[PDB]
Amino acid sequence: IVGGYTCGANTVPYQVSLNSGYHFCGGSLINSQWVVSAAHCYKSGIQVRLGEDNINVVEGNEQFISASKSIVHPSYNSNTLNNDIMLIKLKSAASLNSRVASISLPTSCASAGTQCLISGWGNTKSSGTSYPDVLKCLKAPILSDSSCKSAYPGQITSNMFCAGYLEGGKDSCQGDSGGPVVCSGKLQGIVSWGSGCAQKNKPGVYTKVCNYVSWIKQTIASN
Ligand SMILES: [Ca+2]
Ligand SMILES: [Mg+2]
Repeated sequence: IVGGYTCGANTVPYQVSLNSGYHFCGGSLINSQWVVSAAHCYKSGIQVRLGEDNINVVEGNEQFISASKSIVHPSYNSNTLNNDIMLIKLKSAASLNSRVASISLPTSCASAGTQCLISGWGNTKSSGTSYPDVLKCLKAPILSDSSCKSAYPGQITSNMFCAGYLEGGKDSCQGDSGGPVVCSGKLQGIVSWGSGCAQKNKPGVYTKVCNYVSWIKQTIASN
């Protein structure tokens, strides 16, 4: 996350870190047995780490549970990143408490202008590499589809929305992929892609979760 702030330990209780010997993506807990992340974060051998703040220090509120199965969207396209969403089932149900909580799925899509909270352990430099150990947060508004499409001509589908600052300076970055974009108490986006990080006129692009609620509900109830 570039131009963000330190969230504070466990203030984003639904934030998950996907680990395959090291943190490689973020995710969101939707209920005790399931996590949603980005399909491009797919890997075999994932351990889900809940209740984290510093990912290099066991501070006492973590739960490390292995994934029993992963389901990438039936229409995910790795070339355009369209339908960039995946579901991960935990081998054991997590114990929800103050530090580990699930996030609600949206009943409707959010409007441009709505402020959201984006979080993750990704790079914090637009030009450079600095990986933080504690969770960083960023408040950013959803941008109009028109400013999103002018930034990325012929690359935005109805399953994506842009959030950020066209002036640049604040944005999600690598290591933040798969993490949450929460607006008004609902999970509305998933950190998907962008052009560099925090560049001018290059906002981040997010998977638009409101278009996948029936698929999520159906899939988790049948697995
Ligand atoms: Ca830790
Ligand atoms: Mg993240």
